[PDB]
Amino acid sequence: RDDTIEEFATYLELEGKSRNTVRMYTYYISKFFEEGHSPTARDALRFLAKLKRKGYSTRSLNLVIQALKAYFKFEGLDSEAEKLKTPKMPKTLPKSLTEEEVRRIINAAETLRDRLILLLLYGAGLRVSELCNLRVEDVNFEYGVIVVRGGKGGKDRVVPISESLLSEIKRYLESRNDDSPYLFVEMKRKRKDKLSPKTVWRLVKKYGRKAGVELTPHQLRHSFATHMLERGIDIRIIQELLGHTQIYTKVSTKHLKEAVKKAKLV
Amino acid sequence: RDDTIEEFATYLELEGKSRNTVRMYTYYISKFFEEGHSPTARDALRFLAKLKRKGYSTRSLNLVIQALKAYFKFEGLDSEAEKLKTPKMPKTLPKSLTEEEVRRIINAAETLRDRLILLLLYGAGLRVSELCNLRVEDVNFEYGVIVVRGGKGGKDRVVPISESLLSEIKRYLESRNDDSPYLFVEMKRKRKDKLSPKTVWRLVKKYGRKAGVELTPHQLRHSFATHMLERGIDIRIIQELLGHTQIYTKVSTKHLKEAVKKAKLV
Ligand SMILES: [Cl-]
Ligand SMILES: [Cl-]
Repeated sequence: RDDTIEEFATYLELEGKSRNTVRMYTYYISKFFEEGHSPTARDALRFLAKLKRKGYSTRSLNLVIQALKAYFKFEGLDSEAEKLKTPKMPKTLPKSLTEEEVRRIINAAETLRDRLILLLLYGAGLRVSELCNLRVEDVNFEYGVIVVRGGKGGKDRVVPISESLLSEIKRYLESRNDDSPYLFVEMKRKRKDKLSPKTVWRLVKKYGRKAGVELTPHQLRHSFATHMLERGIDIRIIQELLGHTQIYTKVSTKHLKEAVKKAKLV
Repeated sequence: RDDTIEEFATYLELEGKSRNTVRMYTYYISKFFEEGHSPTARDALRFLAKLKRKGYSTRSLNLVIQALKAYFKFEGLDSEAEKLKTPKMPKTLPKSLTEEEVRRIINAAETLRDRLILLLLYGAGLRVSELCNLRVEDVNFEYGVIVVRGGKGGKDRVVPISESLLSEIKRYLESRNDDSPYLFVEMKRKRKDKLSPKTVWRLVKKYGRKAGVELTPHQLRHSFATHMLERGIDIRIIQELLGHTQIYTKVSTKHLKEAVKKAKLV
């Protein structure tokens, strides 16, 4: 019942936690279960915002959050554990890009590899790391989708793509003399390892310049968002395709079909 | 050369970083490369402790650390990236346990599963999470070792074990009607999932009480350390076996043989 919390505290002592932090965590954890909250990511938040309205600092909230998170790891509930991430400060973004601009950026590609990167980042709206990490095995030709591996503690995801894109991928894969798992690779002294985010970033500004726009990888993911919506795709599916509980997969390949996104330039 | 850093900053803006934090990171990163330091975990530290001796706060150092770490992820150098962890505050531990005490704790086991847990935590000195996560595939009967999977960003490791221990494992595995990957499992409504750290902790106090000692999982890993050394095994190998650049594997199985650790009680 409570002897657990005594144990949780020494747990933290041994993980190198400061005896005052331990004091604090233990404090809030006890309080949490005193209310009657249950060991989930929902009751965490329904406990946290009560504090917020009661007037608690940001550093104070951040601490409570991380206290709960550490506890969940201890209970072993690692599902509920990563759900608790302190939502990032939302920035406003540059104006969304147009079809004309996207066309000019795509068409600026020196190589097919570069082209496929751009086309994926936008036609599939990938994050830079999803891209940097996407293993070629995840390009599923039978269903005509990319599977975007769920990251450190996220969820797997399935982005349908066109035959046109699936074609260029084949063409490009045929052309690959290496044993690297990854869809994209950069040449080094150590021939053929994985892309960094720096590299995607360098590469995106390159073509951004040639097509005459100050550009970033995100700008492509975001125009994906915008245009999917301009086309008349309900915001929820788009919010599905993008990641960030009615889901489907033959509807995704269907609605992404009607969008004709990538096709409307290649 | 430097246009990278401009890009690194917007990188952080988009990851939701505060424009002042970005100011700071960028500040220190520039400074780092101004010295002439090279993008590694070593020159990070040879840069950090210079600051420390120049008088920089803890929160100030922690910030610089995390600035570099974020940058490395961006360069894609994820090798050097996790090497930089701010070393945990070292606690002093309870007095090391004796052979007699270890025997009494082992022998207190209700079930074979419980016994094997205790015997591993001590005879193999595992961390609680290494234990909670060890997949049964990693029990290598041909070489007579456990392979301890390197964690989130650590390194794989190989702990030799006795035939006696390898025996009980077989016996116990024969007795397993489930399809869970893991060497140890706990019964729930959701029959046969993985152990939490709470569970190992509950279980260790149980047998700790029966044998009459206030005990923790770490106390077992630590007595492993002590006794390996009492026996005359050079501290470096022990420091190898434990994890936390001359390495070997037929020397580990050899020296761990001479220790007769587990044998000296079962
Ligand atoms: Cl279809
Ligand atoms: Cl041997």
